[PDB]
Amino acid sequence: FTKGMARNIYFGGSVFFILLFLALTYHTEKTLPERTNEAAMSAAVVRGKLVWEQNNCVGCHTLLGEGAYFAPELGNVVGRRGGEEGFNTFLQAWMKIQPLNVPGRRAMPQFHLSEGQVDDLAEFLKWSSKIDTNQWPPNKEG
Amino acid sequence: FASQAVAKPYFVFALILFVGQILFGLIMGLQYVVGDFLFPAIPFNVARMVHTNLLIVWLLFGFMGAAYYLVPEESDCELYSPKLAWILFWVFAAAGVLTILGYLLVPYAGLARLTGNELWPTMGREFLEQPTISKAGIVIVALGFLFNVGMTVLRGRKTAISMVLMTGLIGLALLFLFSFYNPENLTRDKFYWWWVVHLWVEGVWELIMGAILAFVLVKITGVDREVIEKWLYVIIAMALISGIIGTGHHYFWIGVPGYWLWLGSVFSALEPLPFFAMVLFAFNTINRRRRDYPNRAVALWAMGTTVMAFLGAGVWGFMHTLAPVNYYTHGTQLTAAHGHMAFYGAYAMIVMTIISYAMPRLRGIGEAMDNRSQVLEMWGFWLMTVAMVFITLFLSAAGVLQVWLQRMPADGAAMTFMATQDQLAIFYWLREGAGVVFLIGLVAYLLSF
Ligand code: HEC
Ligand code: HEM
Ligand code: HEM
Ligand SMILES: CCCCCCCCCCS[C@@H]1O[C@H](CO)[C@@H](O[C@H]2O[C@H](CO)[C@@H](O)[C@H](O)[C@H]2O)[C@H](O)[C@H]1O
Ligand SMILES: [Ca+2]
Ligand SMILES: [Fe+3]
Ligand SMILES: [O]
Repeated sequence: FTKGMARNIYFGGSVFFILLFLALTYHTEKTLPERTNEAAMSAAVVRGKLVWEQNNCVGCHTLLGEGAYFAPELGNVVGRRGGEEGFNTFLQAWMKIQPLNVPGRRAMPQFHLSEGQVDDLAEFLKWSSKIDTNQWPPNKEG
Repeated sequence: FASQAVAKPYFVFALILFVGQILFGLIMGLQYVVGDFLFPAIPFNVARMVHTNLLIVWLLFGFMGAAYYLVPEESDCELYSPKLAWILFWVFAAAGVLTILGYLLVPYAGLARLTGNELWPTMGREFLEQPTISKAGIVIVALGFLFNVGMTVLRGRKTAISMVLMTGLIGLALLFLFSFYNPENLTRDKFYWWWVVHLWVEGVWELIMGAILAFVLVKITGVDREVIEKWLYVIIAMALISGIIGTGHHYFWIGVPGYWLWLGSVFSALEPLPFFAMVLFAFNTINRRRRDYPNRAVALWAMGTTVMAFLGAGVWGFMHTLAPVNYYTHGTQLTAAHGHMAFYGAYAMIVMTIISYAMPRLRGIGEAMDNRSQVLEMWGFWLMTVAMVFITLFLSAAGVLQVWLQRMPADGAAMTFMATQDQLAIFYWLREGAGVVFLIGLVAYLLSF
């Protein structure tokens, strides 16, 4: 069991699994349009992503459980606050009342967002909840 | 060799930045429980990106330093250009401090305007909060770096250590390009985010880490280079076997196929192996020494690094890598418990290990410090190492209770996010204590120079 043998397991066995991975992604990236519902991915859903990106919501929150653990999960906040019909109006009020300023409670900043910005946000968050996320989370609370 | 003293600044600035990291840790740690602490001046999300971007930045400075140190010795020739090594340092260090101050002095949406993210949107993703310009800067540096130490291996000996280390570093910089690809499709975005984070920390960085450990074990134990380099190749092979498909453990609940649940859970079960090898690798070679080494701390660091990495990455990694478990823990204080030990045990400790080796012989003190500095390093070691096992325990507690209250019950019995967080408060205070002890232990470690 020489140093030439061990060095080849690393060389060959990794080239194998890179391909297998890259082959595995190629397939996966074909199923995406259907699992994510790319039809429903309007320029609103997309502009909403950028608002999300631009104010670093992920630095307090999680989205499909990825992010920061300071504030609630938001991939499923729709079904918790007014559902698909009443969610936007909610986020509208919710974004402009921050910070609540109840002492010693975790704060959210005021982001000075336009109603068009907050609406795309809502559209982005709604589209996100309707992604085939293999039945995650367990429940409504995130 | 004499050009190895360009690794000295890299090592110091790494430790400087390492102190910045722990402070902002401590702030956030407190914001958990005193919600409006430093609000609205420094919101939690700003402290967090400073905390984590200091970690990622001080680990690179730490990895580069190690290469600037150990690649001359391995190549049996002087560094290709010590001019470059210093020019890059200052660029990188300027680039780092500016980017950090950007987070701190301007509102993030403003910083996105200022640096003009609209043209090339890459901001606002976890660990990749830096402006595009800053990423570009990091790549330039990482290219200058690669080239400089890349040439040194060509014009000199080609030991396995030096080769693998170059692979890991090349691979580090390549994968970091995916920080520029920022899909409009959220699930597409997440898929390719894990090519940066996971293939770094569970693939390509394990080569960096392994290589340094092996380089350190050659010098302090005096064991045959030929069995060390053999063992090295085993550990690496096991890393890329388990880890490349093992990526799938991040692909459960983000909107990609369910077949990843099997693939990710099967291959991830294997990812603690490399780490288990690492401890056997340390313990044997350090146990069959042709040498009692004048710096007793290095041996402690090398053995500890391998254990802590096994506990954090391996054990804590396994505990929640199985889709059935991961489902209830995904994005919980448990995830934070693991990340902390796994990052610290693997990469913080390995940077400190090689510093503990090379620093005296970068100041020309000797192979070791005197007995003062040595019993301090080792005090620091233990305070920090033991501080962090508590940090992970306390947070593991939170995470388990949190799964209990919020995650497992069905709609209605499931307690609210912000309501369960109130139950967890004690653990979070205990964690702040552990965090303080840690800062003490870092200061102990730091006084040993
Ligand atoms: C884009 C920049 C952001 C969006 C969109 C949202 N946030 Fe936050 N957030 C934070 C805290 C501490 C709370 C809890 C508030 C309380 O209960 O006192 C929240 C809450 C929300 C909610 C309501 C979710 C629910 O189910 O109750 C939504 C819809 C929401 N946030 C959206 C904190 C922070 C924070 C800390 C510095 C940041 C940067 C953001 N939030 C950003 C966004
Ligand atoms: C010592 C005191 C420390 C404190 C008080 C602290 C606190 C924190 C906090 C509050 C977060 C954010 C939690 C959230 O997202 O909601 C965090 C994140 C993180 N910290 Fe620390 N930290 C400390 C030290 C460390 C150390 C020593 C490391 C060394 C490796 C480290 C690595 C990380 C990493 C990787 C994250 C991102 C974790 C994730 O997303 O899962 N931290 N820390
Ligand atoms: C030194 C090596 C490792 C480091 C630094 C590390 C670090 C991290 C970090 C920081 C996260 C959370 C990031 C985020 O969501 O922002 C994470 C997630 C995770 N890690 Fe690792 N890890 C390592 C090795 C491993 C090992 C080897 C395994 C499997 C045995 C493991 C299993 C997991 C799992 C299952 C998650 C997902 C938690 C979630 O669902 O969000 N990790 N890791
Ligand atoms: C070594 C083990 C490797 C196993 C790899 C394959 C794992 C696939 C198993 C399914 S993953 C996940 O499991 C969940 C059950 O915990 C399943 O949840 C089920 O029950 C939940 C309540 O308990 C409920 O919220 C869901 O709507 C219900 O579908 C979930 O669907 C499934 O994706
Ligand atoms: Ca996270
Ligand atoms: Fe991983
Ligand atoms: O991971």
